[PDB]
Amino acid sequence: AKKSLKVKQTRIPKFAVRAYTRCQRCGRARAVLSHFGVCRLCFRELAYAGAIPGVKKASW
Amino acid sequence: RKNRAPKRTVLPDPVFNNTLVTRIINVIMEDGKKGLAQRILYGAFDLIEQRTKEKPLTVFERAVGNVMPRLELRVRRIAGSNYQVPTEVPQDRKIALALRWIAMFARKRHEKTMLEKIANEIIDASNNTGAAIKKKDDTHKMAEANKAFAHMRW
Amino acid sequence: VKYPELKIKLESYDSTLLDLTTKKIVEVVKGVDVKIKGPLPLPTKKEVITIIRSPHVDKASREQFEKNRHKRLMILVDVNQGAIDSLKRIKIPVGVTLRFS
Amino acid sequence: QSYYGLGRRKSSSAKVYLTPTQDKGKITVNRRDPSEYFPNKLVIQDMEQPLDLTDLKKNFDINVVVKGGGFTGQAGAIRLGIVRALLQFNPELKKILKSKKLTTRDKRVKERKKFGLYGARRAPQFTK
Amino acid sequence: RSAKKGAFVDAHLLKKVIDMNKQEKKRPIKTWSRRSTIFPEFVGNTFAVHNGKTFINVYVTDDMVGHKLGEFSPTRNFKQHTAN
Amino acid sequence: QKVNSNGLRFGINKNWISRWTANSHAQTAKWLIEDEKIRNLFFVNYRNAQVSNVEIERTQATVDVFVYAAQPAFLIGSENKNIQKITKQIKQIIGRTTNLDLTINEIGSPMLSARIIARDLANAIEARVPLRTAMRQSLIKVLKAGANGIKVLVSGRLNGAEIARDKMYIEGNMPLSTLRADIDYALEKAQTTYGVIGVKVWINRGMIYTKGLNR
Amino acid sequence: LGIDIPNQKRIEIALTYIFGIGLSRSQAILKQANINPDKRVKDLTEEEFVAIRNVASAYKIEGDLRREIALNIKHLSEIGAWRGLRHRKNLPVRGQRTRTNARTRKGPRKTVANKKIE
RNA sequence: GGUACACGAAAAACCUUACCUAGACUUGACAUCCUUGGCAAAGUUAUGGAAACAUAAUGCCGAGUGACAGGUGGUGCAUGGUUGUCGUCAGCUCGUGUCGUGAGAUGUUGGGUUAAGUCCCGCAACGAGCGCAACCCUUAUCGUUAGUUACAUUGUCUAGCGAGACUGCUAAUGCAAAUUGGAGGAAGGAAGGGAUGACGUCAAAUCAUCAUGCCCCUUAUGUCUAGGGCUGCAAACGUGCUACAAUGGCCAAUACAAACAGUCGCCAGCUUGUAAAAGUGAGCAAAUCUGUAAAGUUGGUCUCAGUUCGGAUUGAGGGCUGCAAUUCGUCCUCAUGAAGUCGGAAUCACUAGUAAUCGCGAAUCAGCUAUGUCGCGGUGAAUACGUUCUCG
Repeated sequence: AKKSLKVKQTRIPKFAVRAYTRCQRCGRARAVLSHFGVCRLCFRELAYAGAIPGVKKASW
Repeated sequence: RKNRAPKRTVLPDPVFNNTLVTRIINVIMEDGKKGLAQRILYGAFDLIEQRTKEKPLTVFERAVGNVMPRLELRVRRIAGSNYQVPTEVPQDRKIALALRWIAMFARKRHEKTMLEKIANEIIDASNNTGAAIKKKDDTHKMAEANKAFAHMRW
Repeated sequence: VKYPELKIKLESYDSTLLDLTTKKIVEVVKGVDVKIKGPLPLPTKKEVITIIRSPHVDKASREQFEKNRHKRLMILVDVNQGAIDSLKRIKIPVGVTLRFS
Repeated sequence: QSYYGLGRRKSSSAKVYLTPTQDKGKITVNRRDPSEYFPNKLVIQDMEQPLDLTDLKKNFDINVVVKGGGFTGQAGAIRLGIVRALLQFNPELKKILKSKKLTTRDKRVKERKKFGLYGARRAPQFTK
Repeated sequence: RSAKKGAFVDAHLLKKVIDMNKQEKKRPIKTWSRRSTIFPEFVGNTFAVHNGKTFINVYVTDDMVGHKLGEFSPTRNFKQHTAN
Repeated sequence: QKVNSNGLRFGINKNWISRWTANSHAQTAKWLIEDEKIRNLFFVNYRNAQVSNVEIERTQATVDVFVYAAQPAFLIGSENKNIQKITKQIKQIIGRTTNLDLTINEIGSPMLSARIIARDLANAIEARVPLRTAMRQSLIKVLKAGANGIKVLVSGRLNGAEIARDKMYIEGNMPLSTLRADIDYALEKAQTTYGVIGVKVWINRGMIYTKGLNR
Repeated sequence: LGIDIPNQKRIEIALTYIFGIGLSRSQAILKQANINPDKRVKDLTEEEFVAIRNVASAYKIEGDLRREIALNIKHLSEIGAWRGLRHRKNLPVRGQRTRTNARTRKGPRKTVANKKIE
């Protein structure tokens, strides 16, 4: 049932009261932060490759 | 199979210029911060000297020397009963146990500010009023009862 | 003289790229523009993020990642336009940005 | 006459100034009261003790400013800075300066916290 | 009533309550969105309010005129406090 | 359990495949969602040229694309038609008014990027070439270019339900823990009539040393 | 109020647990009618205590606030509503868990057999 | 059970929401192609309605045709990817060839020597590779760099580089690894930390990061809107989170900020509401403007107590964003002062910044009884005989 979330992204949320953050490919609506707009699993796995600008394995 | 690892402590406190006072401050340290404990122990020593009129440092060191422990245990069972092997414990743990016993028995009163009761407990432990001296006496007596279990190797 | 005081903030997400950009700009604006200070830096705002590893279980199973940042500053009391004229010949690597504050 | 060293402790930095004088020691930092700006510590009197094993404590008025940390943080920072300024006077007393952990910065900061570890090393308990 | 509004205009439920009051107070209608906060003049009605299965004729209680119709409608059915 | 130190290798020991700076924390998500489509389309559409990597920079809806390929001749094509198609496709995919400039550069030992290696290995697996001989073909593809030691794995399904039968190649110095190692790891999800198969390659661009900082 | 003339300690403590006056309002009452939180006082002069009770009844009267709170609970419970059904079950209405939380409402360690159905 | 207990989910009045009910959408709510064009798809207030939806007006371009369109529904023994157990272990794998009649062994093992297959030495052995260290950042002394809005009693400060520390030297003592002492250096014995999980391992978990062969429904597992439930509840366990209190409660003067956080967020500053906050009004896209640093210091009280601990629960009054705060958001002002006065097995973190403790900022956001969680900062202990019971 991903098309519900997809069209809800396309269909205008009548107000800001409809709070949900998603990605155009990611189906989950949780922890898809506005800083990168992608799933936590997606983000961590692609960050093992180090492709996001300024994202490296943290060492303080 | 951990080998011997050295113990660590901190620098003395100018009220006595001894490490025992600072270690008591460390043990009684609430809010995780040593300023309150330092104030508590300073007032404790003031109330020690104003009671019975005796110098706080010798009283405190006599307390920690008469609470002095001399043992640690290694448990082992034969078939359904567990007994003890008395083992020589490093002096660091000995002084640590003495100071921790002093600290714990110092605050076991609920009548006034903690200052008077910690001073009174330090006085009692120095004057051998049984709060932790009995523990040393019992350890010395049971050192003639657990060495029997230490002798045979089951 | 073009601007009474130009505040150029060099903001980047690596120390090496920011230093390279700083040296490049401070060496190319000299000779066509005067009265520019050297590599004056700013305290940074590097951050750390932590993102889980397992799909559903063990929220504690996470990997930590660094969002590094490094900043330099120039306060140009005297500015010449030619300073930017050559800036397109040694074009800045995209790891660093220049903010005109 | 005016010496200027550096001192750090626990994310705390200090800028120090000493000058050979004949004062009583001038125990004050940030040029304000030590009663409340300095909380109850052991450094509040151990600040100018490193002056004893060096240029006399009657010299080197303590003129220090602080930045960052906590009441013992900038305290250690300023103590290290004052002894660093002392180093500029007589390095040949360093035999009893580096040994007392004066010229030595403890290389110590609060351990970074980790996910799962809401403190530094503490973790959830396992009571039944 | 949002703990911050004693007399506020809802602008989308006042019409229905006014029209119902325009006879005597004729209560039953089909309005059950929880976006409609009651206020002064919203005194006495029955709405076909939703629980999750059916729209029972829930009476908007006159005891308080600020707490919304969602409160007044029983929209829960627990285990009826069983030991299971 | 199975991790390669490549996120820390890319970014503080090397660069990123898509690097760009910004001052806002909102358009970053939009840019990162938009550029991945361009990267994937350029990868899938051009495999005859074996496009090694594409660098994307995005600043204020300004998108610039750079391309590095193992066989850049197919990018241009005969009578320079494919180059025009690529230019127009990239110009249109980034926006009607978005600027675009591109240059063609090559890399030493061109077939050293794990992306094209895994893609061609999957193609060989599903291109009448048996699994052992496809493994050998991938090994030659990395080796004959001029690259260092090779790690090749193919996990998933053999058109069955067994998980205790497979083959895997390790040849040479591939430290999974050395940050300064210049290792490229890529995976391909190949759709077979019985499931999805993961073809993974770890290829050494060269045992790099004394170069541990970003360039 | 007007009962329980203070003894054995200061007045800021006595009125903390009488309806309509708590710790903060006891402190306010003490600061208002010159109750003098001195070294130690148990019973002040009896010329201000009449005014003390008068200004304590100025704050919502103990007997009055008892009825106010009881009637408010009843009215929020007598209605046919969700808050009423949460009231009659002795479970929190602010919105809380009643699985293992909501205690002193579910009793102190009132462990029962949690039957599991598969 | 280890190997699910503030998990996915880093926030529920509509969504988040994945469920249900109702109203609606129908080659379709999503869509493609198809024909073909050029000004409208968008959009508004009505209006019946809960809006869905039909609706009238309106402001480079979009549409009917049928193939089909979308799948978070599982099948994790179909799997990819993903991490975790042992365990970041103390070892591991592979070739050459030799030794066995084949299973197999060898080296790779063993004596010295480490966190390590760390190395030496000896041995059918020879080496190649993996795991711990290794570049990386993080860390400290000095020298040095540019210079404001820094410092200024200045190249301090910030962020940039280098030196420096590698048992380095000396004495022991071991052919070796590597240990001890003194001093230099700030930091000496893998100078503090980690990054990466060796062979496997649980067909562990993941069909749901995305999917995915399989089936599963398509004018209906597809879709809009409205609502409710995930925070129900006889209750249990786990974790944090308030406590069971004079280091604590109240009153009064009272310091140091930081990974640092911040553009409609930080909001300087002014006024008022004893309060949530309101009104006024900069600046700050941040070394600039905030973000107070707090605990801690100073003195006084409460002088011992279901308790000046604990506002549990509960309610009166407003406050907040939010269309709307009710189930399913919350804050204070105020009030009840329950239970609990250290808790049965069963336990936990720990080798110095550790336990312990206190503040601050942040993603989430319309909102938060996220108290979480993340991160930082501050203050600041013991123990560690030894694996003896012990498990790995």
